[PDB]
Amino acid sequence: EELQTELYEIKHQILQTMGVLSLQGSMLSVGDKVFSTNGQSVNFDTIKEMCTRAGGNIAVPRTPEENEAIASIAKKYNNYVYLGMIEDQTPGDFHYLDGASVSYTNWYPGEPRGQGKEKCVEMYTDGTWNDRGCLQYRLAVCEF
Amino acid sequence: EELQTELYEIKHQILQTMGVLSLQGSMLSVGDKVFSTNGQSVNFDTIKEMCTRAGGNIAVPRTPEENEAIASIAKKYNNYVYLGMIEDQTPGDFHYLDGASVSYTNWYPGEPRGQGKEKCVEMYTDGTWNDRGCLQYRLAVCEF
Amino acid sequence: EELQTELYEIKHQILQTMGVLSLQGSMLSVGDKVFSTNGQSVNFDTIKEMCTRAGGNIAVPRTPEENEAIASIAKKYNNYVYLGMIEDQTPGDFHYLDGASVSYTNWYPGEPRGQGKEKCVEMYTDGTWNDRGCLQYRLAVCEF
Ligand SMILES: [Ca+2]
Ligand SMILES: [Ca+2]
Ligand SMILES: [Ca+2]
Repeated sequence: EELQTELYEIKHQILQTMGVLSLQGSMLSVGDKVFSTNGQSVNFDTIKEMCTRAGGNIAVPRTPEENEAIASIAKKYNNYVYLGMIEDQTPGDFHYLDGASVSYTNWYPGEPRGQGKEKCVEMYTDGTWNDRGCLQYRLAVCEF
Repeated sequence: EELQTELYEIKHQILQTMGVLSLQGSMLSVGDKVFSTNGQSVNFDTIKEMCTRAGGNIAVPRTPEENEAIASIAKKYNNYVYLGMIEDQTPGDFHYLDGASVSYTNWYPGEPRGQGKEKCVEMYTDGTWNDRGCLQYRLAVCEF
Repeated sequence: EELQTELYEIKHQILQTMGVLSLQGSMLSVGDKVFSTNGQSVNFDTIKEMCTRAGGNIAVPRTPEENEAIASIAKKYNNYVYLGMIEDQTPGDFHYLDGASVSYTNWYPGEPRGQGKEKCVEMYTDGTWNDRGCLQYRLAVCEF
């Protein structure tokens, strides 16, 4: 009886706080995922660290819509973004950080291809991907 | 049994996040309404768009307290604010965006009055209102 | 049946908003406490006011971990922080704002000591404390 009311007020309040964050441009909601960046441009590992420290994970799009969302953040900060995936042993193949193998992909024509073992994946401001070193300075985007 | 505890922790956490946003000056709470602006000064339609895109609606005070809250944001950013209301067909009469007719009002002495059909409503930094064109650049304030 | 799902989505959402705030560096979570500052440097009373106005209270560490958390904020803004405690009648003794007597302490060697009745407590960027006047300009840190 009380529950119903409380759940309502709680939901309203969460929507309000998320509404404020969205309006401030501090986050992007896409389905159940929330993307956000603190505007910093660091290398891969550094990014992984920050995201996990905030309670999240380095972003990785698993659908065209998620991909576009990250691309808009890349565009907004005019910088490339490191994605949550790395090249397996057998070149040309990449996997999600946990271990699963990349499902959705948006490689720029001709990619993946490059000199290097265990390469990272950066996203161009147009959304397409490119594989390369993990020591560049990329916009740190996280997903929660 | 578990519920009671969880609801408590959830409420605490929401209060914390709202407390942080309030302290940062990112929002103002007045009753069940939360007001917020991203500091941008755009015309009416533009404002409507932004607010709805964030999951909210262009602000509209329905009580002296709500009115003052928006006025403080107008004062803080030293800019006038477009309110969520527009002039009906029969001049001098305004309605809430949905359709209902404006209830609470705080017109500046002598207002409303002006050359124009379907005019917008701006709030002066002192809180009083004035009706005029919808193409000026006003502080975008939303309510959630 | 529905509850279980809703509680889950609600928890997820709260974690997301807190994750965004953490990533933006707007807050620090330590156990059930959340610390945050709006970067302002004001005197004691002023600080008390701001925190309560935001729905919180001037920060006070009650454990080494809380202490370090506030110290990191002090370090980040390169400014000393006023803590939530004041000297009792009998010099050398301090109490929490409510009234309870200070439990955890991290005085800088030789402290507390100084000319003054009812003194405040500032935290050095290294985390140790020092008692002195309440009219200095210190970083306003709140806990929620
Ligand atoms: Ca490549
Ligand atoms: Ca007028
Ligand atoms: Ca002293």
